[PDB]
Amino acid sequence: GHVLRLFHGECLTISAADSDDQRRLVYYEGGAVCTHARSLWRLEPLRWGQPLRIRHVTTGRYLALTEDQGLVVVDACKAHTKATSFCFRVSKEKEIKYGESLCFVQHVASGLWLTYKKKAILHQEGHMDDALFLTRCQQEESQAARMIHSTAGLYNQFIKGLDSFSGKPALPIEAVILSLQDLIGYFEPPKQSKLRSLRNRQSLFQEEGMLSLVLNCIDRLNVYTTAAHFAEYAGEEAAESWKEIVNLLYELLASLIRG
Repeated sequence: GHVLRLFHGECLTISAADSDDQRRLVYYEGGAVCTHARSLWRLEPLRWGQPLRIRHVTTGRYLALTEDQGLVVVDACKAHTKATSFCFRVSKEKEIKYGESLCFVQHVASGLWLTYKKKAILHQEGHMDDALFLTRCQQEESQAARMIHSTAGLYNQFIKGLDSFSGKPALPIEAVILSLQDLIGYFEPPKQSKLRSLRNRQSLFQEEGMLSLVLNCIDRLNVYTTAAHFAEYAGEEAAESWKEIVNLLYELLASLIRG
């Protein structure tokens, strides 16, 4: 459905890119996050009591209860109905509008309440102030969150690709080339209002560690001195796109930093 933030009456969020917790844990945090992509979520119905999954947008992982870790955020492949299904409730005894309804979050199968940077958990009783506001975000933020998810998914497919034949004498070349080109245009400079918007989109990407990601590609391709050298490991067909991909990667990197 819609991409939103979840607030206390500070908001619901995972850690920043490259964090020791591996982005699996969930927290309530205030300050910078409230404007950053890591605190964005989408509600995916399988109205009060109606069962639904809560997906993390940029990582595409799903909120869940685990025997081993309790409340965590789980890979889509392990996101089965029992684990990942929640509903909203008006109260804690035994329809919905943004920025007005106070929502208690319950795990359907266990009856546990979402509760408590402070670490978020699922507890039998929890707290008075557990209720969350569902809060619409800006289009610009949701566009960026979706793009960050997509591009990360793609460059990691590309990286795992390079890794397979590293030291050993099918890569998404077209998708990657297309993705770089689109992002370079996306970060194109323009007027003052367009400038603020650009600085903001750069930032959203920097916090999701997109510089690291692009550099991880640059580093893995720079192991090769020539297209020909690359060919001995990758396709001769893929080596045709080597120079061009490293130029666009350097261009995207430059694009993220500029002005």
